[PDB]
Amino acid sequence: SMEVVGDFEYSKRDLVGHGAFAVVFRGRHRQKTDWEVAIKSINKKNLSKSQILLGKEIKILKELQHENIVALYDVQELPNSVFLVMEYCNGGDLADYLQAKGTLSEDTIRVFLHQIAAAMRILHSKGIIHRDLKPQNILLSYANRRKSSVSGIRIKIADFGFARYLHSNMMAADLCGSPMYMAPEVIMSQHYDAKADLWSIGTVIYQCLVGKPPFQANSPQDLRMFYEKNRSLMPSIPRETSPYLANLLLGLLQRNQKDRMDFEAFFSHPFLE
Amino acid sequence: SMEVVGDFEYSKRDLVGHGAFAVVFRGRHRQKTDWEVAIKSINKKNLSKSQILLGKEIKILKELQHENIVALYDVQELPNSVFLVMEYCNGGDLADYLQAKGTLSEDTIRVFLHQIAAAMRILHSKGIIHRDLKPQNILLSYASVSGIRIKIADFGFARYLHSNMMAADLCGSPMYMAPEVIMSQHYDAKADLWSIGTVIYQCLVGKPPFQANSPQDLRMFYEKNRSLMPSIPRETSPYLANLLLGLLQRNQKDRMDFEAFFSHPFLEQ
Ligand SMILES: CN1CCc2cc(Nc3ncc(C4CC4)c(NCCCNC(=O)C4CCC4)n3)ccc2C1
Ligand SMILES: CN1CCc2cc(Nc3ncc(C4CC4)c(NCCCNC(=O)C4CCC4)n3)ccc2C1
Ligand code: NA
Repeated sequence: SMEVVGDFEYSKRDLVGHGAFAVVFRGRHRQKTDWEVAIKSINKKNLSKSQILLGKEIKILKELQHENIVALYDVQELPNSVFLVMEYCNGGDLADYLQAKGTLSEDTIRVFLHQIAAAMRILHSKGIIHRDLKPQNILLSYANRRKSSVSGIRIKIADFGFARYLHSNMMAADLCGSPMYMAPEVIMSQHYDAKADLWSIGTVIYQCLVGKPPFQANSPQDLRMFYEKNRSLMPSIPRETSPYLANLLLGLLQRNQKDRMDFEAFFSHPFLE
Repeated sequence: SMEVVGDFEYSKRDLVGHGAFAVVFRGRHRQKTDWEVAIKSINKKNLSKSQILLGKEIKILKELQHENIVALYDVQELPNSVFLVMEYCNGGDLADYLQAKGTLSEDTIRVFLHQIAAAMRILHSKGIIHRDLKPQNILLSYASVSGIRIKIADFGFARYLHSNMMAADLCGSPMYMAPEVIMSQHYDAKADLWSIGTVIYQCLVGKPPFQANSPQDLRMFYEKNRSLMPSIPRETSPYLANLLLGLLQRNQKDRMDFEAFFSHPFLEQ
């Protein structure tokens, strides 16, 4: 028995991901049954009862068409739910890949990072920050399942439910009428978390190289305590790390935004050249 | 004649406010026609096509029961729309009051500000920042200053300070999130204190402390000037001057705290 979602369907057995307000299944087109898709169901009702915002995943994915970002094929709205029918990544996530491979060569890291960079370029041009990049939403796709070496891997960024537009506060002000009462830091907020994704990518590269994240703690509150109590974070970089990768990690893993590497510097960095 | 919304109704002619994706009408209960309500329609379809986020006005107003925050009586959800049926403020907004009065005495400012502070106290307890406080959404309900109750409205731009931190907790891995995302609670935490600063200033002086041609011009101004001195009349009392200077600090870190605001000697008088 299959659940039908417009022109698509899925089995409840083929769960590939979940979060607090969403589940994602492998499915397929009902007629072209070789066309595999990912079907995400978002619980709008539960979300409406929570402090966590609904977000703009549909608009953001609709606006992006890029080979390193999951495509959106269709949307079905219900009163309490919304379904997004998206590109299926047949290789799973980067966490699964690390589980199998342990740590990756620098050359593999470079190949992946080039694709991540290409995605970050389109996000940057559109003023979109993802804000939740991690191994679990950096996905692997094999266009030909026979060519399953590193060169056969295409990387695709997914799960944009936490993503935001940098210009949204300035757009709100334009629409509100008089902005003369709004706090300066609200008017100027574009310039605060603009480099959040660069830190994340830092932590992911680190984990690829070393086999754990650069900074671990018991719980989320404990890690928050750590970042708060240590204002100059030094990542522990293995001494055998190449000069350029060491340099790239040090520039990405700056606790303070203002010290962190710029996007133009990231995209130009010699590790990537 | 009348649009029906559950147990209530309104005429499209009785508009009392509007914004980018919302309109508000004066309405009434269909049986108890002397019970006036404010009925808001939010265009969710248009909103979905914009960069501007669906907020949490329903949740916030549902969860609050406080005399200085507009009550929510009902919600009617449609595919493209939602109606909120809320408390009606028969006095209009603070801007309308300033239109009649010109400027307010310090004593009147203090009476209003006590009530605004009481609203800000409950928002602060719950980790809510309104982010768009202004004379147009600080409302008056009459049943003189002693008769006047202040109510805060329009929470469509409001945010929960802890929501990023809560997302991280519900991840299980907050491990890849940027420090400034994890700790963003400490960034716009005092947005409402600035806003209240500008409102008090306008009450006292009769204009906002800082005017620009356009929103982008005001953004340019705040960017270009790293400190900002409001022009305070010399006859302003020492405590009110102090309150204004401490609220109208361009930089969050220098701005007066909530505890200092709620305990401020201007209010203790
Ligand atoms: C054990 N491994 C877990 C990850 C995974 C993902 C996939 N293929 C996949 N393809 C596409 C997508 C969606 C974005 C378009 C996808 N989504 C699940 C993984 C990414 N996380 C999320 O989407 C969040 C879960 C609530 C949103 N997953 C295939 C196998 C496996 C198995
Ligand atoms: C010139 N006029 C100014 C506005 C006004 C409001 C009211 N009484 C009133 N009572 C309650 C409410 C709140 C619960 C919905 C209300 N709302 C309009 C004023 C506040 N702005 C908004 O709510 C935004 C407009 C898009 C949301 N307005 C009465 C007369 C007048 C006179
Ligand atoms: Na309530």
